[PDB]
Amino acid sequence: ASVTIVKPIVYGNVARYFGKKREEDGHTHQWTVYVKPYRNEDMSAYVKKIQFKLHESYGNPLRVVTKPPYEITETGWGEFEIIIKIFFIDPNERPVTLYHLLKLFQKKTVVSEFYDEMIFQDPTAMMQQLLT
Repeated sequence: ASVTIVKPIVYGNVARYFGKKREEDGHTHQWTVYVKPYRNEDMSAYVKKIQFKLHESYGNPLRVVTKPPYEITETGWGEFEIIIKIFFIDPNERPVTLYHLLKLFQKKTVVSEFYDEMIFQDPTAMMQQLLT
């Protein structure tokens, strides 16, 4: 590519352990799954929406966030892969797909966070402007 623009991100989840297993639904944790820029920037300048695909056991498993912060807070008992799909304002830009294993146990606070880079190769002039 003649122009390469790299936007570093971090993604993953935090989990907060209840005293013990909740009687009503057996949930043990509140958790937040998220994507955020690696350093201070407003991704919403160039991100259209971020989808979070949860386990089939959630009644509403496809969650969508269009305004920062790009995060979903839920309760649960299970650890499973969440698919994070980042769509851009430029329809010419392929979405970014991330995969994250939700982590609840290592203990009152658990953080599972990873680094990645969204790489834009020869974007349109309009997307290059939004990115820079």
